[PDB]
Amino acid sequence: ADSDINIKTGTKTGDLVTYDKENGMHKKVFYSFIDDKNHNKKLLVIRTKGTIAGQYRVYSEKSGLAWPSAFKVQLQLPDNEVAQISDYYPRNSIDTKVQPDFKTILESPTDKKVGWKVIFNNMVNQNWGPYDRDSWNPVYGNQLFMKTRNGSMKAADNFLDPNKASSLLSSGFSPDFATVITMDRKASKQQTNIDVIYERVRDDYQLHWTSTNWKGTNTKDKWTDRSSERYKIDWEKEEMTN
Amino acid sequence: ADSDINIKTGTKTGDLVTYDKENGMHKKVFYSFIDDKNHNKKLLVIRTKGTIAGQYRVYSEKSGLAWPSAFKVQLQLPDNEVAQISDYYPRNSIDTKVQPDFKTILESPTDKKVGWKVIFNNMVNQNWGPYDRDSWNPVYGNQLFMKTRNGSMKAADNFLDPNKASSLLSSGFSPDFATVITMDRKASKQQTNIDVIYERVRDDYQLHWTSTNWKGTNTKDKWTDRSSERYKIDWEKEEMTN
Amino acid sequence: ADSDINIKTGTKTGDLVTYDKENGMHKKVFYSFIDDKNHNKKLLVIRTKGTIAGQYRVYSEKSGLAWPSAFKVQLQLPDNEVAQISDYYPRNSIDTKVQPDFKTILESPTDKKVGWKVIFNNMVNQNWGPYDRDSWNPVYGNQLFMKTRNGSMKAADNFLDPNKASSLLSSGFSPDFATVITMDRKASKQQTNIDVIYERVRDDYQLHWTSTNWKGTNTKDKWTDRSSERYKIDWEKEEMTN
Amino acid sequence: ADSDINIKTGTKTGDLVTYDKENGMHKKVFYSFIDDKNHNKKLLVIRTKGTIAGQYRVYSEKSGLAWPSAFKVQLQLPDNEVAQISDYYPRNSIDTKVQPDFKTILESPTDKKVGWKVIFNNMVNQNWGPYDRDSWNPVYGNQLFMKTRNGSMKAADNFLDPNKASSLLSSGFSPDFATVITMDRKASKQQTNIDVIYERVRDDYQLHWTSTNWKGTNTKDKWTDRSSERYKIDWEKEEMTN
Amino acid sequence: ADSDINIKTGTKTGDLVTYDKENGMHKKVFYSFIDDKNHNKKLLVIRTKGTIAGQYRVYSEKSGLAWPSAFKVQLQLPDNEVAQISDYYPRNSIDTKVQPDFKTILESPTDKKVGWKVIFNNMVNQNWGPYDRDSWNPVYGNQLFMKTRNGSMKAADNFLDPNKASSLLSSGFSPDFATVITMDRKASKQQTNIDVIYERVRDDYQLHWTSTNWKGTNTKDKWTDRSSERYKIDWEKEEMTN
Amino acid sequence: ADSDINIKTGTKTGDLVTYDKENGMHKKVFYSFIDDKNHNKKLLVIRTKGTIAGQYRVYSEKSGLAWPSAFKVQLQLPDNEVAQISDYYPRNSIDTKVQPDFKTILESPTDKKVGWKVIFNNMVNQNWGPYDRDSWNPVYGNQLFMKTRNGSMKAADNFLDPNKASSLLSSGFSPDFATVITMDRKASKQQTNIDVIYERVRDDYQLHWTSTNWKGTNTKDKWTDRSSERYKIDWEKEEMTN
Amino acid sequence: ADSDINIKTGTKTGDLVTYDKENGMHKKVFYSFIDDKNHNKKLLVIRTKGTIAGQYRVYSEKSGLAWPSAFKVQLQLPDNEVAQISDYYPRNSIDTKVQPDFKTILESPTDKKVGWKVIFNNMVNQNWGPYDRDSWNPVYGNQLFMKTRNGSMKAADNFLDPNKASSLLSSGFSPDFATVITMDRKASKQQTNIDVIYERVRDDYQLHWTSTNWKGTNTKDKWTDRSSERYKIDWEKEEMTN
Repeated sequence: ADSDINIKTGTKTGDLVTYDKENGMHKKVFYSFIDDKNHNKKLLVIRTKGTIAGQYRVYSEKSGLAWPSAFKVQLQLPDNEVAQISDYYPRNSIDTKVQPDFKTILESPTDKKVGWKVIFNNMVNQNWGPYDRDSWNPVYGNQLFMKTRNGSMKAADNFLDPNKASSLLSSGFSPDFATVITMDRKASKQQTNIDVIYERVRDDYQLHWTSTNWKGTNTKDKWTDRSSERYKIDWEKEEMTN
Repeated sequence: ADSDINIKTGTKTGDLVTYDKENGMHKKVFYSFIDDKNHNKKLLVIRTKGTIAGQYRVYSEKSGLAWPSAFKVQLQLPDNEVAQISDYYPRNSIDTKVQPDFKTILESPTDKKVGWKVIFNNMVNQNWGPYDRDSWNPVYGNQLFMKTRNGSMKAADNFLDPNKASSLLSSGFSPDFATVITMDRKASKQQTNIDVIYERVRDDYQLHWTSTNWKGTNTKDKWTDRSSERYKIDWEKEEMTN
Repeated sequence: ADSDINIKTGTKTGDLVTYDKENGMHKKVFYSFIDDKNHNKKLLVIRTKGTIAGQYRVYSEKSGLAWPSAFKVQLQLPDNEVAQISDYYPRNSIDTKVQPDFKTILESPTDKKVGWKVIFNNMVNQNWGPYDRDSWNPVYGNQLFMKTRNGSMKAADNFLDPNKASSLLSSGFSPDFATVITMDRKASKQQTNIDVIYERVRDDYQLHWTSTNWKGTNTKDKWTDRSSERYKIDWEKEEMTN
Repeated sequence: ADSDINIKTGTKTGDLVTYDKENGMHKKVFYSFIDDKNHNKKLLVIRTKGTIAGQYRVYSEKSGLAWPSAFKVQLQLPDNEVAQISDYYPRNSIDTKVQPDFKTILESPTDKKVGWKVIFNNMVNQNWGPYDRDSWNPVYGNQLFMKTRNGSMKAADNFLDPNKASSLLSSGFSPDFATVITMDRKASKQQTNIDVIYERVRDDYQLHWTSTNWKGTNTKDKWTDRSSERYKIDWEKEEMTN
Repeated sequence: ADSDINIKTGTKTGDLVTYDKENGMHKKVFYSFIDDKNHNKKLLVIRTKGTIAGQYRVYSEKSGLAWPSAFKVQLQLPDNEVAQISDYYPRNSIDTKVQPDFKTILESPTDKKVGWKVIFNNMVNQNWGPYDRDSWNPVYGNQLFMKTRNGSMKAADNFLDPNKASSLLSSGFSPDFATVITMDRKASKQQTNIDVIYERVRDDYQLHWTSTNWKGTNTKDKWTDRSSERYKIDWEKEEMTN
Repeated sequence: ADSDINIKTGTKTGDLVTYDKENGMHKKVFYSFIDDKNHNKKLLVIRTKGTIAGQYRVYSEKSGLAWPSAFKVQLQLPDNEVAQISDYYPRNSIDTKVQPDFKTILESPTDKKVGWKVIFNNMVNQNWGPYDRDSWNPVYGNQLFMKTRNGSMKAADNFLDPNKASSLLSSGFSPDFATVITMDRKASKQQTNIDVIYERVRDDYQLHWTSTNWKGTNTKDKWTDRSSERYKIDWEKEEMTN
Repeated sequence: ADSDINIKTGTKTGDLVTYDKENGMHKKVFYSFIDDKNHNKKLLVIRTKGTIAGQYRVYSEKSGLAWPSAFKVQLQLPDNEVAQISDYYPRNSIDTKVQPDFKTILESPTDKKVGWKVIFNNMVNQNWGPYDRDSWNPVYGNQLFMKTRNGSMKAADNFLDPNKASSLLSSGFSPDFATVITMDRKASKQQTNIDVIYERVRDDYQLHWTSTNWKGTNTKDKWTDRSSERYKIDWEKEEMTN
C-alpha cells in the first residue's frame, strides 16, 4: 500500500442495455469517462451487468431439465485494429486457507481476450455432499436437482424445487465483473470491435426412474446459448452503443 | 476493487403511501436524482418499502392459518412503452460458503419484469429444525406455527403465538428491495407505466391430531392476497405519484 | 448496494419530557425537520425514549410480584386527518442463522397503527435455562424472579434481586425506536392529530411456597398501565405543538 | 438507522473537580453547548468522571476487610425547580447471546432521580468461578478477597492481594457514565439544584478462620461511606461552577 | 503508527501492454508522480499486473502435461547507470501461528535486483492432502493435476479438470506486486535501463500407471517460458513509455 | 456516545529526555495546548512514555536476577499548591470477562496522587502455566526466570533465556500511559510542582536445586530501584522543563 | 483515547539508499521534517528499511549452513554530541495474551543505544513440531533447514529447500522499524553524529548422522558479519546526507 511503501497519496457515464428473447438473456454495460485530460489514454470499464436467466426449465416431458452450467462472459476483439486489453477486477486470486458453490474463474486472458467463467462449484442440497457444474455422482449423476430421496409423484413434477436450489440456478446469475481496454493516446484514429458471448452453457439433464435407490444421469454442455452479443464501443464521443 | 484497477476513483426526492382495508398492505416508494452534466441520462430508483402484514390469524374454526408464504413484489411494465430495466439490487448473490430464515430471491428477471420472492426459509420452532416455506413433514406436516407438542386446551387456542414465531409471520415483512430502469436521453417521448403486483402468497398450516401424535398439513397457495396495485411514474416532472 | 447500483449519492430539532407519578411513565420525542428544498415533504423523527419503570416489587404479601411483561409503544393516530405512517426503524428483521432476552418486535402495523412489543424472550437464572415471559414452566411457572431454589426466610424476602435478574425487568427498560409520518406538501390544510399510548404490560405473579420443591405460576396480563399522549404537528408553522 | 430510514442527516466547556478526605473519593464533571438557529431548546451534559477509591483495606485487626460493594452515581434535584431529566447513557440494555464481572445497571429512573449501581457481578479467584458483591459462597462466603486456600501466616496477612483481585477492588472504580437534563429556553426562571451521590457502598467482610477448611463470612452493606456528596451546578452562565 | 510516535499524523500516470504469441504472457505497468516541493526527488511505482497464462495443457500425447509452476517476475537494471533499487512490495513478512496455496516470496534482493517468486505452497485435490509446487509425492508425484485417483477413459482425458484445480494453474496467474527506485535530484545525468524477466517455469506432472494404484512423476523446471522480456523505462520525461 | 444520545457528535507541543546512568532509566513527557474560545479553563496533557531497562542480569551468582518486578509511574504534587489532578487515559477498566501478561493498574489515585502499577500478571515458560509479579510457584519460586527442567552445565550459565522470556523483562518496558492536571483560569497564582517516581521495583529470582527437580525462591522487592525523578512543569509559558 | 480524556483530538522531506557487496546488506532511510513552527524542536524519524539477505547458503560441503539468527539492527551516537534518543514505533509491547516465529524485540535501550533483534523465535518444518532460534534437540539439533526426517541423496543436496523455510531465512528479512532522536531548540550548536550498525547474526545448522534417525548440530554466531554505517544526519539543512 501507499503508506506501506512510504507513498503519500500518489495514486461522463452511461448505462447501455439490451435483451435476447429466444435465448432469454439480458444484457447491460455501464461506462465511465472521468475527463481528467492529464491522463495518457482514455479509460473505459465494461461492467458486465445483466441477467442470464436460470432457464431452469423442464423441456423434456422420464423428464429432462435444462439448467445453467456456465454463465461464461468474455470480451473478444478483431486483430486489425490497434487497441489492447489491459485489466479486470475479477481476477483469479491465490486461494488461501471455504468452498463457494460458484467459482468465478477468469479464462487465461490472452491479450485481446478476457473471459470469465461463473462456474457452478460444489453445491449442497438436501443436507449431503456437494456437487459442481460437472457434478457427476456415481449414484445420483448430476445431483443438482433431486428434490428428495424417496419421491412418489410424477418425475416431471419431482424436480428439486427451484426455490430450494441455489438461487442462481433458478432465477439466474447477474454478472458483477469488469475489464478494461487501453493503448497509447497519440494515435491518429481510435476504434475497436467486440464480440461478447454470455454463454449460458446449457446442460440437459434427463431425470428418469431406474429402479430402487434413485439414479441420476447428466450430459455436459448438451446445449448452449452462446448468445453472441456484439457491442459497438464509440470511444471518441464518450458514449457506448450497439 | 476500484484501487485494484488502479483508477483515480471517479467512476430531488419524494415519497408515497397507500393501504388496502380488505388485504391490509402498506406500500411506499422513494426516488432521487442528480443534475450530472457528465452522466448520460436520468435515473430513477424504486424502493419497495411497505408492510405486507402476515395476517397470521385463525380464520377458520386443525386450524387454517393465513400466513405469508412468500411476500413477493414485482415491478412489471407494459411492452409498448420505450423504457428498459437495468439494476435489481439486491441480486441473487453467489451462494457463498448459514441458512437464513427468509432467503430473498430475484425471480428470473426478463428485460421487462423483475420480481423478488422474499420467501420463508427455515424457522426454528421450539428448539428444533429448519422448517422453510414449503416446510412439510410426514407426521407434523408443515411446521411453521406449532405452539407446542403436548397441548391440552382448545385447538383454536392451540396455535403458535405470533410472538414466539418468526417476527415476520406475526406482523409481516417490510420489503427492503430496490431496482431501476433506463432509457436513452434524446428520445422525444417519455411515458412509462408500472404494475407493482404486490403479493402475499398465503398458505395454510393445519395441525390435525391422529390420537397418537399431532400432525400437520399445508394447503399451499390456498389463497393469494395478490392485491395488484399498479403504480404511476411521472418521469419528466421528477416526481413519482400513484 | 449504492455502489452495487453504481450511484455515488445515497438514495430544526427539539425534545420533550413528561412523567406519571402513579405508574412512572417518562416520554421523550427528540425531533428533527430537514430544511431541504430537494425534499417535497416533512419528517418528524419520533425518538421513542422514556422510562418504562420495571416496578419489580412484591405488591402484596406468599407475595404477588408485579413486573413488566411487555413494554410497548403504539403511535396510534385518528383516522379523519390526512396524515399517514410512512416508515419506521427498528423493523421485524429477517431471522438469521442467538436468542436475545428482549425480542424487539414490530407488531402488525397499518397506515394508522404501528406497534412495537419489546417482549421478554428469555433469561438465565442461576446459570440455567432461557426463561422468557410466555415461558410457563409449570414446575416454576414463569422463572423470571426466583432468587434461589432453596430459600429459608419469609417468602416475601426470597424473590430474585433486581440486580441479578435481567437489568431491564426491574431497573426498567428504555425504548429506542422511531417511526416516521409523511404526506403531500401541496395540502391546503396543514394539521393532523396523533395518539401515542405508552403501555407496559405489568404481570401479576403470586409467588408462593408449595412445600415440596419450589413451584410457581404466572397469571399473564393482570395490570397494563396504558398511558396516552398527544403532539400537534403544525406543518404550516414548520413546527409541532401540543 | 438514519440511512436505514432513507435520510442523510439532520441531527463551551469546563472541567470541575473536588475530593473528600475521610471517605476518600474523587469527583468531576464536564459539559458543552451549541448555538443553532434551527434548533429549539438548550441541552447540557454531565459526566460523573472521578475516582472512588475502593478502600480495599483490612479495617480491623481475623482482620476486618473493607471493600467497595456498590459503586454508584446518582443525580437528584429539588422538586420545586422547573427542570426534568431527559436522557442518560449508558442505559440498561438488552441481554444478548458473556457475563461481565462488574455489571452496570440504571435503577428505575423517576423523572427526577436517575442512578446507576456499578455492581460487582463476579470475579475469578485462583480460577475457580464467578462471585459478585452479593456472592455468598456457602463455604467461602463472599469469596472476593481470599488470597488462597492454604495460608499459614497471620490471618491479617491471609487476605487477597489487591493485585490478583479485580483492578476495581484494589484501587476503586472510575465512573465513565453521564446523564442529561433539558428544559425549554423561553422560561422566565432558569435555576435548579442537584444531589450527587458517590455512594461507595462499602461492605464489611470481616474474614475469620474456622479451623477445618477455610470458611468465609460476609455482612452485606455493613456501613456505607457514602459521601452523599451534594453538588451545585452553575447552569445559567453557560458554565458549571464548583 | 504516527500517533504511537506521538506526532499528529504528519506526512501524471500512464500504462502499457505487450503480448508474446509463442509463450503467451501478458505484461503491464502503471506509474505515478507528484510535483512535491517537500520531497527531494521523484518516485516511480512499477505495477507488474500483466498475465501469465498457465498453459496447463497436455504437451505429450501416457500424455504429458505442461503447467505453470512459479511466476518469478523479476526486475533488474544495468550496473553502469546510477540507479539503485530502494523499496518494494510485497515484503517477506513474519509468519505467525493457514498455509496459503501460493507462497509469494521476494527472492534475496541485492541492491540491483528485486525478484518475486509466485510459488505454489500447496493445492488441495479431491478433499485430501495439500500439494505444493515443488511437491513430490514419492508415489503420486506432484499432485497438482489428477482428475481422479481412479479413472477409466483415455489417459489424455484423465487429467485434472482445469476448473477444479486452483484458478491459477489452469487460467494462469496475474501478479499484483510492485517495486520502486529513488535517485538523488542534483545529479547531472538522468537515465537508466531495466530487464524484466517474466517467468513461467513450466513443470511437468506424469501419472504413470503402476497396475496397483495411480503413481505420479514430475520433472522440476522441465522448461521455462522465460519470456526474458526487456523493458525500457523512460524515466526522464516523467513517463514510462515504450 | 453522544451519537447514542441523539446528538450529532461529542463535540504547542514538545518532548524531553533525561537518563539515570546507575538505574538505566529513560524518561519522557509530551504535552499539547489549545486556545479554545469555548472552554472555561486551560488544558494540558502529561504522557509518561520514557523507558525502563529490564535489568535481567546476574548481578551476583542459586543466583540473583534483578528483574523488573514493577515498572511503576506516579506523578505527585505538593499539597499547598492550587492545582488538582483530574484525568487519565489508562484506568482500572472493568475487566469485562483473557489474562494478559502485564495487567496495568492505576493505584487508588487520591486527588493529589495518580499512580499506575505496570505489573507482571503472567507469562509462559517452555509451554506451561502462567506466573505473575508475585508468581510464587512454591516449586520454582518465581517461575518467571527459570531456564529448563534439566540444565546440566554450571548453573551460573543455567538461567532462563532473556530472549525467550517476556520481552518486557530483559529488554525493558516503555510505559504508554498518561494523566492530566486541571485548574481554573481566573486565579492570580499559576504554579505547580511534581514528584515522579519510576520505581522499577526490582526483584530477585534464584532457582534452588532441592533434591531431584528444581525449586525456586524470590526475594520480592529486594531493591526498589526508585529512580525517584522530581520533574518540574512550567505551566504559564506552556512548557515542561527539568 | 483523546475522547476518553474528553478531548477533541487537540493534539520538507527526503530519502536515501546504499548497499554492500561481500556481506550483502541493503540499507536506507526515509525521514520527514514537519515544517511546523509549533513543535519545539525539529522532528526527524529514522525508518530502518532495506534487505539484509538471508545468505541461506551451504558454504561448506552435514552442511555448514550460515543463516540469519538475528537481524539485530542498532543505532547509536557519539557521546560528545548533545542530542538524545527518545522514541521508536516498534516496542517490546506488553505481550498481550499465539506465539509467532520471529519476535522483533527492542534491546534494553538507553539515551544512546536503541536496537532491535529480529530473532528466529520459532518455525514449523514439514508439520512436525515447533523449532526456534535456540532450536536444539539432542538428536536433530536446530530445525531451520532439515528438509526431511530421512533422505537418500547427498547431504549437501539434502537440506531444506529455501522455498519451504520461513520466507525470511531464504531470501532475507527487511526491517520495517523506526526510531527517533531528540534535542532542545535554543541550543547554539546544531549537529550530531550517529553509528548505524546493521547486523546479520549468522548461525550454523548441521545435520549429524546416527544411522537410525539423523542428528543435528548448531554452532552459535559463528559469523556475525556485522556491517556498519555512520549516517551523516544533516539536521539543519533537513537532509540525511549519508
